[PDB]
Amino acid sequence: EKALRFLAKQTHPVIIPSFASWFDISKIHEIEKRSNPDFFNDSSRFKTPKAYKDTRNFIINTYRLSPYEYLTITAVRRNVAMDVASIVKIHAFLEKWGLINYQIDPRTKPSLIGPSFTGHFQVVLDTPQGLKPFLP
Amino acid sequence: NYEQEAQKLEEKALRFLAKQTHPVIIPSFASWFDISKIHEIEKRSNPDFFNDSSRFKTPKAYKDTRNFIINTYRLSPYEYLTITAVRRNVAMDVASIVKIHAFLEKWGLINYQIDPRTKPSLIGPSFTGHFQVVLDTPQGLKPFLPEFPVNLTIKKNVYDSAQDFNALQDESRNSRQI
Amino acid sequence: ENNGNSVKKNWSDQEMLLLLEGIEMYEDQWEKIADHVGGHKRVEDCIEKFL
Amino acid sequence: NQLIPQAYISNFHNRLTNEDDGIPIFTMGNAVLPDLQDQHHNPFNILRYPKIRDTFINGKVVSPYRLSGEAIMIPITLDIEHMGHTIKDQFLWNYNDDSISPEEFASIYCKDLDMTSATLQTQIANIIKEQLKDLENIAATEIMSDLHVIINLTCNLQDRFFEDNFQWNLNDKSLTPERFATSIVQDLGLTREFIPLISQSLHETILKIKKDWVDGHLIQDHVPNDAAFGYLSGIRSNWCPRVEIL
Amino acid sequence: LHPRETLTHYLWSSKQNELVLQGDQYFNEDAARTSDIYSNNNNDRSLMGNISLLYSQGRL
Amino acid sequence: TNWLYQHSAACSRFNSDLFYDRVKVLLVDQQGLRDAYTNILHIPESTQSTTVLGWRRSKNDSPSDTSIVYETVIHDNDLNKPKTGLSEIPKEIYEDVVDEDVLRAITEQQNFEKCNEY
Amino acid sequence: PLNWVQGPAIFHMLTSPYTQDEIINHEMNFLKGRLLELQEIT
Amino acid sequence: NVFQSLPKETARGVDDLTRMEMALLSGIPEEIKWSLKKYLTYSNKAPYMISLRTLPDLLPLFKTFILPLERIVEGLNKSSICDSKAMDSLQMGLNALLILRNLAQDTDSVQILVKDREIKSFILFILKKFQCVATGDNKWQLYEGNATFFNELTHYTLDLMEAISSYIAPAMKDDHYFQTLVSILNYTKDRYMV
Repeated sequence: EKALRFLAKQTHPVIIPSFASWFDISKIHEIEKRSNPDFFNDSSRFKTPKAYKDTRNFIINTYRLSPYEYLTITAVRRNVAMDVASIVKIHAFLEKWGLINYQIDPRTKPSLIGPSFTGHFQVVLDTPQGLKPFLP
Repeated sequence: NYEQEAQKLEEKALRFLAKQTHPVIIPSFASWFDISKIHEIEKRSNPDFFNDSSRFKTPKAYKDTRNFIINTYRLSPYEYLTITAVRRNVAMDVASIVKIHAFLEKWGLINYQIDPRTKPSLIGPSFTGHFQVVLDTPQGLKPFLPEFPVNLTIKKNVYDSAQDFNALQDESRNSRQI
Repeated sequence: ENNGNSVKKNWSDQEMLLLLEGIEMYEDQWEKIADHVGGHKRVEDCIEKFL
Repeated sequence: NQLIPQAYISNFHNRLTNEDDGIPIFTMGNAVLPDLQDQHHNPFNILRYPKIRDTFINGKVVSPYRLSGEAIMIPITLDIEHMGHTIKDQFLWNYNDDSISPEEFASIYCKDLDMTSATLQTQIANIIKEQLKDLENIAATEIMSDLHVIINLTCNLQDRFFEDNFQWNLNDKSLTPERFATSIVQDLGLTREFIPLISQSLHETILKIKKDWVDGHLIQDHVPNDAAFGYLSGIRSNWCPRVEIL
Repeated sequence: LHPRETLTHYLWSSKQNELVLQGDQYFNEDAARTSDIYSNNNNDRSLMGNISLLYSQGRL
Repeated sequence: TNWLYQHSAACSRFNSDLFYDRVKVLLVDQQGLRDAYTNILHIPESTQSTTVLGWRRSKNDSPSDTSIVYETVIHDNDLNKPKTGLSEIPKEIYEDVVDEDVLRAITEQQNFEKCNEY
Repeated sequence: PLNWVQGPAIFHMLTSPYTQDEIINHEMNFLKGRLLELQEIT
Repeated sequence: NVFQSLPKETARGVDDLTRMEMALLSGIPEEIKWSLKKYLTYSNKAPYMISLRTLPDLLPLFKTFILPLERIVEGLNKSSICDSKAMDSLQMGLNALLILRNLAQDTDSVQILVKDREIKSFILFILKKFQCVATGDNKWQLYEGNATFFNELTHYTLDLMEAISSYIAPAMKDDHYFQTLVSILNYTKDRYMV
C-alpha cells in the first residue's frame, strides 16, 4: 500500500544467494519465529510483530537502494524508532543469513581502530643456554 | 584480469604489513602461546571468562583485549607497557584488565627484562627449510570483482645463519662490508 | 686484494692463505684470526673452516 | 652485541605532560611512526622520526611492579587537583569482585604518573571507597516491566563533545553497552579512546534511571517520544549521533 | 593373552635399542682422522653445531 | 505519500556520508593515526589479516647448506564467496526448512567456512 | 621480601661417571677447595 | 644515556629458580625434563634451597607428577609401556619421587610431607603392590620385563616410610603399614632393605 511504489521506482535489482532461497518478502515464518522469539511471545507492549515486519522491510529495502555499500547499524537507526537492543538483533540476523551485507565493496565495512597485527613477526627463545630461534 | 588483480592485492597488502625492525624475546617455557587460539593454560588461570558467569566476560572480549595488549607491546618492544596506557583504550572493568596484564607479564609474553648482549646464540632446530607463515586475506583489501584461491608470498627473506636470524640481518652486510 | 669478495662459503685462496698465516701467528685468539682474514668472516666460521 | 635490551624505558609521564598530545589526564615519508615502513634493518633509522628520539632522550629506567556469580559494574569518576596539575578521568569497577583493593589500584595508578607521594594513594582510595559504598544497593537491582526510556547522552573529551539520542530497553540484558559504544566508534571512525568513555558515560545514566525506579519508585512509563515508524503508531526516529567541536 | 600391545612394544623397543646401539659409530680411529664428520655432514647435525657454544665457554 | 522513500534515501545518504568521512581521515590523508598513550600507529583492522593459519616446511635445493629462508604468504579459498557466518548457528534451527537443496546449500556454505585451515 | 643472593657452588664435573668410586676423590677435592675458599669470608 | 643505569642483577633474564618453577607449570615436556634434572641436582647438592618450609607452593607441583603414577603401577602387570610418551611420564614420576625422597632427610621439609594426607596413600599403595609381589598372590602377578621399572620404584618409597614412621608414632592394632612391612621382611634378600 506504501512500499509497492518504493520497490517499483528506485531499487537496484535483487541479488540473493542460494541458501537464502527460503526467504519470503511478503510474510514471516518459523525460522525467524524460532531464532529471535522475543517479538512474538509477548515480551512487551512495544515488540508486536507488525513493527518487526516494517523494520525488516525497511532494512532490506534500504540495502536494495545501495547494494555496493555496507549498511551500518547507525544509518538505519536514524529513521527506525525501535530499541537499539533489537535493531542489533535484526541487523545481525539479516547479515548472518547473507541477505543485506552479502555482496558489497569489502573496503566499506567498518573496522575498529587498533594496532597492527604481529603474527608474522620473528620471535627468539630465551633458552637457559642460548638464544635459539623459534621455528616450529 | 586475474594476474593484475593478484598483483594489485600483493601491492596493497605489502602496503599494510608492519615490517619488523626489532627482535622480540620470549622466555623458553612460554613457547606454548600462539596469537590465534586460546590455550588451556589460559583457561584455568583466568576462569572468569569461560564459566559464562557474567555477561561482560566472554572469550571473544578476552581474546580481543589479549591481542590488543600483545600487539601494542610487540610494535614497541623496548618500551615498558603500563596498565594506565591500556586502560584508556580498552573498555573493561579494571580488575579484569589488571588480571590479564599481570598474567601476560607473569609468563613473560610482555615486559620481559633482558639484555641480550650478554648471552650466546644456538642452532636448535634444523638449518634449512622454506619456513612460510600462512596468514589470511585481510577482508577490506579483497578485490571488488562485480559478478580464485590465489596465494601470494609477500616478503621473501633469506638468512645465512641463526646468528643473523636473531639480530634481523638479511644479508645487507654486502652494503656494509666492514 | 682488498675488495669484498663474493657470496660467503667460497673461500678463495687468498682467504685460506691469510687464515693459515693467522694460525701461524697467534696459535689462539680467533678474533685476531678473523680480522686478519679481513673482518668479514665470523669466529664461528673460521673455526668451522679450519676443522 | 649491538642489540637493544628488551625493557627499561617507560617514557609515559613526559607524554602526559607534553602539551601537544591531547591526553586529558594531566594539565600541568610523511608518517610519524614507522609501523608501515621498513628501515632496511638498521635501528638507527628509527632515530629520524621526531617522536622516537623523544623517547630515547627523555626516557628513564623503570622497575617492574609485582603482584562471585554475577558482576555488578559501577562507574567511578576521579577529579583531584594536586600541585597545579589536576587528575580528571573515569573507570568502571566490579563490585562483586574483590581481587584487587582500591589501595592497590591507587598504588598502581600513582606509579604510572610518576608521583609516588604516599598521600595521593590514600586520597584516591578514599574517593573510591566513598563512591563504592554510596552505591552498594542501587546497582544490584532486578528490573522488570519494560521501562523503555529515552536517553540523551553527552561525552566531554577536549572540546570535541559527543552527543546522541536513542530509545533504550533496560529490561533485556542482551546488548552490552560496551558493544554498543564499539558499534558507534566503528562507524564514526573515531579513535579508540572513545570506546570506554561512552560506555562509562552510559552505565551512570543507567543507574541514574534505575535510581528513580527504586528510590522514589516513580514509574512514569508514559509515551517515550518516537517518530511514528516503530513502536507507537502515531501516523505510520529520534536523532543520530555526531561529534561537535565547540 | 593380548598380542597387540606387546607386538607394538616390540616394534617400538627394538627400534629404540637399535638406535641406542647405533649411537656410537663416529668415534673410531680412522673415522675421525679423516674428514667425513665435519665437512658435508649437516645430515648428522650433532657435532659442528656445538662450536657456537664451546668457544663461548672458553674451552676452544 | 513520498514518506518512506524520502526516509530511506536519507538513510542511504547518511550511510555514504559516514563512509566518506571515515575513509579520508584514517587511510587517505595521513594513512593511520598516532596513539598518544603508546607510540603505536593505529590502523583500521580490515587491512590487517586477523588470524594466522598453519606453518609449512620445505627443504632447500642444494644439500649440505646452512641458510634459513623465513618468509610469509597469504591464502584464501576462492576469494569470491563471502564470510556471512552460518557456523555461529546451532544445527537444530534449520531442520524445518522448506526444501532439501536449501539444506544442501547451507551445509555447503558451512563446510566452506570450516575450511579456514588448509 | 626479596634478597638477590648468589647461589651455592654446585660441583658439576666435566666428565660424569656413574660408579661412586670414580667420584669420591674429585668430590673430596671440591669440598676442600670450596670450604677453604669460604672459610676466609668468616 | 638511559642505557647505562641498568640493574646488573636482572639483565640475564629471569633467575633460575623461577625458571625451574615456571618450567614445570607449563606443559612443554623437554623443559619439564630440564626442570626436574635441575631440581634433582639442587636437591642433592643444597637441599635447604628447596626446603618445603621456605617455598610452600612447591609440593602440589610434585604431587601433580607423582599422583598419576598409580595408574602406571596398576597397569604394570602387563606390557603396558608401549610408545615413547607413557615412558616419559614414568621417568618424570620416578624422578619427582626421588626429589621428594631426597628432601625428606631435613626434619623441617618432613612435617609438610607428613601433614599431607595423600602422599601416605601413595606410599600405602606402593607397599600393597610390593606385598602382592612378596607373598606370591595370584592377583597382580608382576610382569618381569617391567621389573627394573618397579625395583627402583620400591627403594624410593621405603626411604620415605623410613623417614615418616616417627610421625606415625601412635601405632594402631590392625595397621596396614606394620602388616605390610612385616610381610615384606620375610621375603627380601637385600641387606639395605632389611
